[PDB]
Amino acid sequence: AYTNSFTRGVYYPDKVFRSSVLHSTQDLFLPFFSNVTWFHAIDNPVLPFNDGVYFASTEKSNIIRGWIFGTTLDSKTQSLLIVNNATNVVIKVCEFQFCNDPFLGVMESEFRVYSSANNCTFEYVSKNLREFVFKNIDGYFKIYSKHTPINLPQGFSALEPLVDLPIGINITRFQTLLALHAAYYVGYLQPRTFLLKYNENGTITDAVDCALDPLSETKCTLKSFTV
Amino acid sequence: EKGIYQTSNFRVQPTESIVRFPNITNLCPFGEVFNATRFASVYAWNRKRISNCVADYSVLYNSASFSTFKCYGVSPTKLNDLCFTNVYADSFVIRGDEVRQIAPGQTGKIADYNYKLPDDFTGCVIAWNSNNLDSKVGGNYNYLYRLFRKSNLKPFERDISTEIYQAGNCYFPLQSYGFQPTNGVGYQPYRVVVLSFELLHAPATVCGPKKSTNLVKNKCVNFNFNGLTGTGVLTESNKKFLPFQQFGRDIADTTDAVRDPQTLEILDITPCSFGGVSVITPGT
Amino acid sequence: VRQIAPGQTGKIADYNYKLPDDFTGCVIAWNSNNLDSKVGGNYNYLYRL
Amino acid sequence: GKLQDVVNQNAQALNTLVKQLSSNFGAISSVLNDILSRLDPPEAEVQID
Ligand SMILES: *[C@@H]1O[C@H](CO)[C@@H](O)[C@H](O)[C@H]1NC(C)=O
Ligand SMILES: *[C@@H]1O[C@H](CO)[C@@H](O)[C@H](O)[C@H]1NC(C)=O
Ligand SMILES: *[C@@H]1O[C@H](CO)[C@@H](O)[C@H](O)[C@H]1NC(C)=O
Ligand SMILES: *[C@@H]1O[C@H](CO)[C@@H](O)[C@H](O)[C@H]1NC(C)=O
Ligand SMILES: *[C@@H]1O[C@H](CO)[C@@H](O)[C@H](O)[C@H]1NC(C)=O
Ligand SMILES: *[C@@H]1O[C@H](CO)[C@@H](O)[C@H](O)[C@H]1NC(C)=O
Repeated sequence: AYTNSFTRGVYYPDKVFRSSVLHSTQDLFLPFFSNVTWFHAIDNPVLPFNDGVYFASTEKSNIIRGWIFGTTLDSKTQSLLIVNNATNVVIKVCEFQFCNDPFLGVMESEFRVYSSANNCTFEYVSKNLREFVFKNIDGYFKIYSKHTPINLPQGFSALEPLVDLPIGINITRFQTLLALHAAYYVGYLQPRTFLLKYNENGTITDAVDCALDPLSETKCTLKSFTV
Repeated sequence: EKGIYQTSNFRVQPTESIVRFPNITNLCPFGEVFNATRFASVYAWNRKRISNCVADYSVLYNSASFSTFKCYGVSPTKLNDLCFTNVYADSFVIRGDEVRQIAPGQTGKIADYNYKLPDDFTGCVIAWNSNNLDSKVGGNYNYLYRLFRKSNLKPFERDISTEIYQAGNCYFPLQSYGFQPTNGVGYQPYRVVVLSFELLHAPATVCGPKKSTNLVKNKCVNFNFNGLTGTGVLTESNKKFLPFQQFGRDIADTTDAVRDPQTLEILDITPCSFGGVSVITPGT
Repeated sequence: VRQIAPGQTGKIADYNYKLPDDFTGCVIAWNSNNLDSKVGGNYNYLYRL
Repeated sequence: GKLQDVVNQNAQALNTLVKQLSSNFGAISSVLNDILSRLDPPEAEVQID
C-alpha cells in the first residue's frame, strides 16, 4: 500500500531564528509529493533507514509506542530503542536480543519488547495527526516532531527538533513498536534544496522543493514564491 | 576648495564589556581522560562526551607533561574564552613515529585503517609518553590495531570487526603491540587523546572558565554571549524565539538577536549608532 | 628549540623569549652535551615558570 | 516600468552586496569576529586576508 506525501516532512533545518526571509537550505528533506509507504495495523516489518525516515503516524489511542533502529537486530549488533511508555519518554542504545514481535501489554499487563542485553553506552528517561522525522549524520541522531489536530491534509506544518543523540551507530535498517492487549507512514529522505519562507513570527509556513518541477525550479532561482 | 567633503566616520565607542555565560559550576573530569588507567586499543578508541561542564583548558595546557599538543581551527590560549555545545574526547594509544599521522590529510596504517580526522577538523590533538605505564618487560600485547580491510575509513568511524581478511590468503586483520620499556623513542608507546569540539548554535554546555557579568541594556556595550563576541546596544525585543532557538540571524549572517544564557530572554542587538562625518568649508 | 619562532607558544616562548611575527633574522642551535651537561647535575641554567 | 525597473535594479544590487557578507570565500567562517575570537593573529591573518 502506498500514498502521496503532499506537503509533509518539512523541518527547521537550523537552530537559528529567521523572520520574513526567504531562506534556501540544501539539506535532506522529504521531497514534496513523495510516495510515502503506508502501513495498516488492524504489521511491523523491518524497513531500511538508509537516509532518514519521515515516520508519520495518525492514531487515536497512542498504541504506536516505540522505535527500533538496528543493523542486524540481534544481540551483537547495535540497537537504538526509543520507547515512549506513555508515563515517561525513554531512550536507550543497548545491544539487544530482540523478540521478533515486541510489544507492551495493557491496567498495564505486559512489557515484552525484548529478551536481554549485553553492553551499551546510554539511557535516558523523562482528532490528531503526529509527524516525526529521524536522521543520523556522522553518528548524530536528530529527531523532529509535530503534533497537529485533525479529525494526509495538504496543509503545511513546520517540524522542530527536540533531541540529538550521539549514537555513533552505523544504522541502515529499523522497526516500529506497537502495543497489543493505527496507520503509520514511512517516507525516505533525500538531499533537496528547499526554499522556505518564514513568516513574521519566524515560523516556516511555506516552502518550495527546487527539483519538483519547472515552476518550482524557477521559484528557487528567483528567491521568490510569485513569478 | 569650497565645498562639502566626506572626511571621517562617526562611531560611538562601547562603554563596558558584558560577558554572559550559563552559570554552571560542574568542572568536567579531564582527569580520567588523562590519568585514565587504560585506554582501549586504537582500533576500538574510547569515546566520551563532555558537556554540562566548565573546562580549564589552560591548566591542561601548561601542564607541559604532553609531548605534542597542537590545535586546529582554534588556539590553545584563545579557547579558554569559548563556549561549545559538546566536546568529543577520543583517546587511545598508538606508536611513536605515527603520532604525526593523527591529522587531516594524513595517511598510513592507523589513519587509513584505525582513525581519520576530517579535513575541517576543529579540535586539538595531544600525545605523551607511556614507557612507565604502557611498556612491560617481555611484552604487553594488550594494544591492538587493524591491518587489513577492504576500504578506507571516513572521519571518526569505528570498525571493531574481527572477520578474517580476504586477500584473494586469509589473515587476521588485527595485530597487537609488542612493547618493551627498553626500546627507542621511535618504538616507544604514545598515550594519545584528541578533542573535537561540536561547534553548534544549540545551547552550549561546555564553557571556559570566565565570570559571567551583569547585563546592561540600551547602552553601547562590547558583549560576549557564549563566546559569540560583538558590539552594540541590547534591548528587549519581541522576536518570539521558540524554546530551541538561540541566535536570531540577520540577512548578512550577523547575529541580530540572542537568548541570554542565564535568564532565557531574548535581546535585540542593534549596532551602535554610526555614520559619516562630512566637513563643510568655504575655501580655506 | 622549535618553540623559538614567531607564532610559537610554550614555557620559554610565553615566559622567556618571543620572536615577533615579522621576524627578519636567523635562528641557530646545536648540541652541548660535552659542554653543558655534567655528571650529578649542572643547575647553572635557569628559566621562568 | 522604466522608473520601477531602475529602483529594483539598485535595490537588487544592494541586496546582493549585503548577501556577499555571508560567504566564506575559502575562509573558515564568514564572520570576522568569529575568527577574531578563535585564532591567534599569525593564523587568523590568513583567514582574515
Ligand atoms: C508511487 O507508488 C505507486 C504505487 O501505488 C506507483 O504506481 C508509482 O509509480 C509510484 N511513483 C513514484 C514516483 O515512486
Ligand atoms: C553499516 O552496516 C551495513 C550492514 O547492515 C554495512 O554494509 C555498512 O558497510 C555499514 N557502514 C559502515 C560505514 O560501516
Ligand atoms: C561486551 O563487549 C565485549 C567486547 O568489548 C564482548 O566481548 C562481550 O561479549 C560483551 N558483553 C556480553 C555480555 O556479551
Ligand atoms: C504571531 O503570533 C501572534 C500571537 O502570538 C499572532 O497574533 C500573529 O497572528 C502571529 N503571526 C502570524 C503570521 O501568524
Ligand atoms: C543561572 O542562575 C540563575 C540564578 O541566578 C538560575 O535561575 C538559572 O537557572 C541559571 N542558568 C544556568 C544556565 O545555569
Ligand atoms: C592527572 O593526575 C595528575 C596528578 O598525578 C594531576 O596533576 C592532573 O591534573 C590529572 N589530570 C587532569 C586532567 O586533571
